[PDB]
Amino acid sequence: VRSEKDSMGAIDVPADKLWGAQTQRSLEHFRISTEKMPTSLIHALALTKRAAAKVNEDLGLLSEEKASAIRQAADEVLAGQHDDEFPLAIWQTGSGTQSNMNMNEVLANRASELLGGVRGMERKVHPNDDVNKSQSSNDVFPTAMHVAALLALRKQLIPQLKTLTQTLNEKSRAFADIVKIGRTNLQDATPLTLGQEISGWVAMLEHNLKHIEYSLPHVAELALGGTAVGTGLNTHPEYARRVADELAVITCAPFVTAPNKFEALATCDALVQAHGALKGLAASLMKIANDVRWLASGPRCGIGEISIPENEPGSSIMPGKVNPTQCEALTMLCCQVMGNDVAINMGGASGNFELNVFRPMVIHNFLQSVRLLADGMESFNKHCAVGIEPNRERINQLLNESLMLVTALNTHIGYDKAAEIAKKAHKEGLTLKAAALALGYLSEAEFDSWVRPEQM
Amino acid sequence: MNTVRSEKDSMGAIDVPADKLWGAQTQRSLEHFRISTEKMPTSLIHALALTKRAAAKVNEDLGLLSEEKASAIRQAADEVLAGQHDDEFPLAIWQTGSGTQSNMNMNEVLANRASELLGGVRGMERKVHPNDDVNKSQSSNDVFPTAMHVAALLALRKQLIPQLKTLTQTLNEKSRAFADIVKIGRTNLQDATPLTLGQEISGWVAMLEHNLKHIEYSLPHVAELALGGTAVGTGLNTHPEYARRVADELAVITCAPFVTAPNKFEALATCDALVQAHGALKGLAASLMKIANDVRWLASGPRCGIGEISIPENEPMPGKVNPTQCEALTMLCCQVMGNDVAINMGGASGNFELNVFRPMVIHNFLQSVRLLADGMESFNKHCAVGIEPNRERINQLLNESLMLVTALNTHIGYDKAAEIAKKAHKEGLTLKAAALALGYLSEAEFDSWVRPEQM
Amino acid sequence: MNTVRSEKDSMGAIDVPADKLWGAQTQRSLEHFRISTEKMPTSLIHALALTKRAAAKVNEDLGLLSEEKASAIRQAADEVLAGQHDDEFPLAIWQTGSGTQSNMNMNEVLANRASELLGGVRGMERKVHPNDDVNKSQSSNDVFPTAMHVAALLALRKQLIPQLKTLTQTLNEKSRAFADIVKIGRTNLQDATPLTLGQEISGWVAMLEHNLKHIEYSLPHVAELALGGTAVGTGLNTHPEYARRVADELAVITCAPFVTAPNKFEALATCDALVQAHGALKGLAASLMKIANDVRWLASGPRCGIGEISIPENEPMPGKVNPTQCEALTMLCCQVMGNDVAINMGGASGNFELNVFRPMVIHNFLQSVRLLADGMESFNKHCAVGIEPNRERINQLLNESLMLVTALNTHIGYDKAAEIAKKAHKEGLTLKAAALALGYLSEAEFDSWVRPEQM
Amino acid sequence: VRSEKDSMGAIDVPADKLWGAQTQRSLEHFRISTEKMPTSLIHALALTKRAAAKVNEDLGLLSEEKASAIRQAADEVLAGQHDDEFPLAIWQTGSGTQSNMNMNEVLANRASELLGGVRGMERKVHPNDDVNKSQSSNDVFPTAMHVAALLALRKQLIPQLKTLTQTLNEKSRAFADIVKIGRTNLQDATPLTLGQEISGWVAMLEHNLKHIEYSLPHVAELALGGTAVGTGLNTHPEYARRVADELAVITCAPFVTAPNKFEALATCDALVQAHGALKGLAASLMKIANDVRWLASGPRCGIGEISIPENEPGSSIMPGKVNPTQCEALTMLCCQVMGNDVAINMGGASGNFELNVFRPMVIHNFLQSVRLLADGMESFNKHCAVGIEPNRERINQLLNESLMLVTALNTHIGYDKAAEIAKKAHKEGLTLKAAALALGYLSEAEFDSWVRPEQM
Repeated sequence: VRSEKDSMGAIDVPADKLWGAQTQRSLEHFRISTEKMPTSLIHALALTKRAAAKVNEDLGLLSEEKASAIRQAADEVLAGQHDDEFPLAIWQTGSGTQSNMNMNEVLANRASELLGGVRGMERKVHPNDDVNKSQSSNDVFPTAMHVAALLALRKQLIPQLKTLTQTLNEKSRAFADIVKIGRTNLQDATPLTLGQEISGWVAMLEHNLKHIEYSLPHVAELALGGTAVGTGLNTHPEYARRVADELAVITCAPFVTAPNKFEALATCDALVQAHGALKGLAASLMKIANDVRWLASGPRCGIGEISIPENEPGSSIMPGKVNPTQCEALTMLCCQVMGNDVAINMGGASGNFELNVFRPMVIHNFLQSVRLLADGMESFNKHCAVGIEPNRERINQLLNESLMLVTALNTHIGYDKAAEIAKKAHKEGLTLKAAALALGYLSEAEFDSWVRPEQM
Repeated sequence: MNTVRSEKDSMGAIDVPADKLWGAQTQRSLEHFRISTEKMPTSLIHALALTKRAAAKVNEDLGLLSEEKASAIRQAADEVLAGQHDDEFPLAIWQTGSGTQSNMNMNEVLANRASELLGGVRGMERKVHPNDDVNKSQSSNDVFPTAMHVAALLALRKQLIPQLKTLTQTLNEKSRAFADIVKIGRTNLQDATPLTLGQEISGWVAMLEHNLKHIEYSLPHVAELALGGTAVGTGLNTHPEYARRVADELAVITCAPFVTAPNKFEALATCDALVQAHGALKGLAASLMKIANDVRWLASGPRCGIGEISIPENEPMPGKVNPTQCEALTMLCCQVMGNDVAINMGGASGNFELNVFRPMVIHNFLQSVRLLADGMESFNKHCAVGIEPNRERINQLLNESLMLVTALNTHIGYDKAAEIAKKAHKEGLTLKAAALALGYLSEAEFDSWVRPEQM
Repeated sequence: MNTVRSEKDSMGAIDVPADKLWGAQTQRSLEHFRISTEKMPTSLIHALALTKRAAAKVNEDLGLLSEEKASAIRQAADEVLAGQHDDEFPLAIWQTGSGTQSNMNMNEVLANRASELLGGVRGMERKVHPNDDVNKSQSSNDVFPTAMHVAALLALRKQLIPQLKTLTQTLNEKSRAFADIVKIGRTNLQDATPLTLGQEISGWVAMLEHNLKHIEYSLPHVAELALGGTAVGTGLNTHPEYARRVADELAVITCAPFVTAPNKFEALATCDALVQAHGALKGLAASLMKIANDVRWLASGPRCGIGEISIPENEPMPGKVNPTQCEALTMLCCQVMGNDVAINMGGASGNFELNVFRPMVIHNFLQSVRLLADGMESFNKHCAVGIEPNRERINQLLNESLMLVTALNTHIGYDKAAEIAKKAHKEGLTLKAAALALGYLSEAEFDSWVRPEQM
Repeated sequence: VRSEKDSMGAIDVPADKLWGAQTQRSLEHFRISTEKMPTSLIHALALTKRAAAKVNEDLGLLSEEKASAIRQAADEVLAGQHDDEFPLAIWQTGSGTQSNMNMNEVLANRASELLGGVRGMERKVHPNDDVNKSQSSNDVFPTAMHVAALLALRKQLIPQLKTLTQTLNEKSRAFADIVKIGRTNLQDATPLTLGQEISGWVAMLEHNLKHIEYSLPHVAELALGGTAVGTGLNTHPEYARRVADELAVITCAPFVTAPNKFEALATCDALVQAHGALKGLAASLMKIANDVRWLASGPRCGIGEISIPENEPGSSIMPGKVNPTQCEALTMLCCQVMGNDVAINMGGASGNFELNVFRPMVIHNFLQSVRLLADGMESFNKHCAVGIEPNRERINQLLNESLMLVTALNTHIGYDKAAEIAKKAHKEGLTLKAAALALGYLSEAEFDSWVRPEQM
């Protein structure tokens, strides 16, 4: 072990670790559950420190040697070299201070080594004085939250959403000619094509993309520069804009400094709103997944209008039972996003005065929902959606088995007469044609020429 | 009526419509909280009247109120209970969080009415006083919470439970009636091993029986009353026997096991009893959601769905029977789920000596009880009692499935059985047709060996 | 009225009170769905009337309905809009999930009323027919969803937004007015570095401005109407120009930018536009919750709380001013949160061509709009406009804190400043008293160096 | 790598791993997020397999050599020797089949080695035929869910709840004599003792324990024996009761076989109900945590009636700022439990016919809530509750600064006169005594003898 210290005294930290006294102290005070900061957030925090170092250097507040060393240490984190250096639980200080310090200590200790120094109290780079220069945990954590959120939405969620939409759009086009029985209130209704039904799914996904895009501008606003309470006390006048620009450059995302730092520090409003669009997407996906598994139900005693790829092995003596597992995984994660929204809403509604201190929990839920939806759509697309195929025989069997087509006969025979054969078919368990012919109201030839499902 | 009456309070005089029994404070509240359309539920109004009726009786017993004043207030409360003054409580749910305004609403109405009952008049020259007489030995802080529990316990005991038991009985009868009807099972929405319709329905019965016990376990906490704790729970300004006597009186007149809360601080500072009780209700909502969904899917058709059962057609596409009772029931189950979140939020928000999210909490709670009780009652009489099996459809499905292959194992071995199954599946044949095509058995043998009743 | 009228439908004859305008189907529904007390909101009833009014005009334009029949139906709808028939829609929210029963309720009322308007009579010998005339070119499946969006968009545009903008303006005025008042900051509920009251309030303003934009972004999806998609979205049984013309007509008469939905399948199969729009509302509820809480805590007292501001006392312990407007507002914010869950559940539950959780979804949505609009209106006029700072209290707090020590750093160095702070904290002294005790500076110097205005 | 296979063919699995073909297949098909099965569930599943092996042996369905080998492999899992052998995500098959197979493969491969055999297709113990004998994924997963839930509630949650209650009960007793100002609607109200206020917290915790205990009997019912659809097809008549008894013996918990297996398989009702009591506890804890942090707010511009231990270091120049971090961690996890309840409710309401397939998600949320509440109460107790101390001076200052005590004077002077001095004190900013004396209504001696706060 090694001995690191702070204003409360010294504490032993494992020698093979880059964190310091404050991280070790929190590690012993917040032993709650198993949830830790996700990688995306660790990376966003590293990026925030990297940008702060550059700007501080530009303003002459930090020496080139230290500034470059810090950025290099930050790049190592981004490169996956220090994943084991962030052991803190989500259930910590509500402001995220301890994760801010965790990063400050890891970066300082490593930066020291990079400068021919050593980790520990003999270090050349200081966590608070150097790595956290011109910052406050108060404005740093919210900044990291927005960076991680916007990048996750732009880099993961949106591309996956686009891909699944394209796949489903191809399917609607491919099945544009297949007429099937409609179902309203779960009952047989008027026909529509399989392609039309799928176009509904496509339109839902397209609308969702638009909604998600509308939430991005607010998430792009950064708190950095607000300092402790939003006033900006102890910062160079250009710091907030400069750091926002630097972040935009290195991430290639349109980040801007929050026009009102009081709103930025005192609330998690951008995320409460952005998540609203995410629970909206969860509801749409749930409906799509449900339609797929119900339409694929069977093989003999369900609907069975479509078939989906069998991805897991099944019993030799049970050929036919294909459980819609991708659909099951998708509906389960959709329920999760709904629950996650409630946790975020409660935390978001609970800020007091100058600062909202429910942040770690809010970001934990938000990033998980993005993760679930992005990976969920990817998995559903590759292992299910791309392989949806119609069971043409079943579809036609059902179509010709229903009484819904009697409508076409009305245009060629009085309402009551057409309804009459429908009553007999229904009562006798006969098909529309069998009933029609047996009732002697028409012949096979004229019936078949009158009942054209493809003409709606 | 356009004519007004000038009533007044600590803040001054204000006009009240002459034909109304409320006073100055109710008028002020009415004018300051014009938010939405939700008002106190009738059940809560009655619970408040009962609370005032009990407080009066005890105040009389303790020599705190005159016999005449006490009997007049008691009589006025009975009129409220008889439904003679439903038009006298115009306050919105979105008022003061302690429910103080509704407490005063009852105080003013009962005071003005009791005055007339004593040969007096309503208004500032009334013989009975809202605060001094009707609210004697009480506080809005401890009155509203008490009214909340009185309404909640009575609604659960008199409405919800009986309806739950009735539905359970109906389903139990159906379970026994269809005990011999074998149908195809469905897991993951896929065809599965057989079970009888009676066994499937018995699961619904067991769900409801389990729910009943959970609801019963929540009742004792709701039976605890805050009355007597006054402003902050210390019971400052009350007779030492008051809290106990008023609880006894309420118990006597309601025939419900009401008891004074052992810790008045917990009683005034939280809505914990209701947060927990509602947890049992959202559990019932989840169970009902599943039962209702099973029913509508099982009855889907008439030709392109499952169609194993038929349900009563209540409203006027020959066989298109929309499962409307199931639709009303599933919709209200979602409502109960949302109501739970609103209740949890309000329950988690108490500060120091008092939880001030009470009108909202009771609004949601009583709504969930109404929805579940009436929903079960409607679903039972308009759907459950008339559920009938479509035996022909059930048998058609059973015989067309590949799931009965299992019965052949002991007769021809697993390998041949699996071969028959694979062939039927690949060629779109029934098990019998595939079996006969292969020549592994005769039709007579298939008929004798494949007995779905021995699943 | 005890006297009945015999009305009939496909299912037969049923008695309807003679003094009512509804018909057989509304009576059946009324008797089958006696669940709770929630009925269709007035705003939804009016939206339905508007929808029927537009459908009639277009049917006339397309030569589908006679000029006389069309004008009579149009006139009947206007009466509904004028509030002349609020007693004619008794159906509960807990009915058929497609809203079919409320569609028929409007059809029957408009048919019976239009008949009288044509010199005819109500009942089975009416001149205007519910289905053939009033529901011409329509389906319950596409009518209810349309009425939902008409009500939702109008409520958001005419009620919610204006009230939001007004509150924002009031707070902005307060922000500018108190721009020079320095107060102690509070992070984690602990004393923190100073900021002005004006800056703190500007955060509330920015929150409301941001909320307005989010709400605006949700409007175009709500503006899409399902009318014309008929039973399953294919538009079977309608004129090819119908969907477009009816949307135009509604747009003309409402002055709202209504458009026909580009994909009718998405329109009939989901409530996605409302699930998303409500997401913006629950966001506003979270912001309002924080603003309301800040106000009540800042005004807590009068002696043992924060007491930095004073709020208007609206109802009648000398300085005990309960923050009732804040209490009503925080309670309704919890309601909006719960409503969101109910909406999400119903929205996620569509099956195939139709979402049948509609009455429940619109019930919750319109309630959240009413609550937020009226809540902001009430909070603004009865609280926000009269917020005043307690300058003496604010200054007392500032001077008693240890947070101003920072201003001494540039004059005496960090080490001495920290020493003064530690001493004051350990001994329960003010910074000045500790500074003077140590002799690090004179009172004149402290007074000149510690300028809170330069924070 | 090694080559394992199933009915879909062969697939390579890392040689140094004990899982098989089906686990490897799922690993590639369900790459969703980062959530995996928690240790408590893995252990419960191992325990379920251990019990099944014993009973199967007792009924002669399995040979002693294989049965003992399986139990030994199971014990190794319980001992923490194979944590890295369960890589499957929560977002998998809704029935939990893939986790059931993961355990079957790990146990079979290891059991083979224990019998002088080898892992892989050459194994002496077979995953399906031996380890899963007399079972079905359908009834095995629900059983594992209940075992993990009941044990977590009994072994972790309840003891922590009891401990925190005892600590707070000691505090109420200790501060039974300290009179303070009450607060209703956040406004100054009539006095009560600090001990009384704390007794309220104690009573809340005691009521919650009762509620949690009421939910245990239903959770104790096990699905094992129901088989695929609840009928029990393919099992010895005594199997269900025997396995339930065995489980009771090895865990020392009162497990019983579910009286109705259809209810047990088709729903997650016991957990929906049990979680109801947990969200109830979250609401109570939230209120307690909030009271503590508000009462400790300050040090100069808040309430400051109590002080709590400072666990993290602070600025040298800012002595006094003690952020209530344990309270912040506790309120954050409470919001989480509320959100978790919604996800569970949606999954619980979504069963279809014979089986509810939202199980992995339900158990994931349930176990997390237990974890959060148990660890949260432990942390709050040790690092905050045990160290709550009153700031007697502040408490008295506030008490004597309020106008609420004017009530005592009423009993010694007319309502209006007492109210009169209250008006002056309030208007002039004077204390009750200063106003009373200046108004000449009484003397210091008689005032002090009349205004006795300790007499309520």
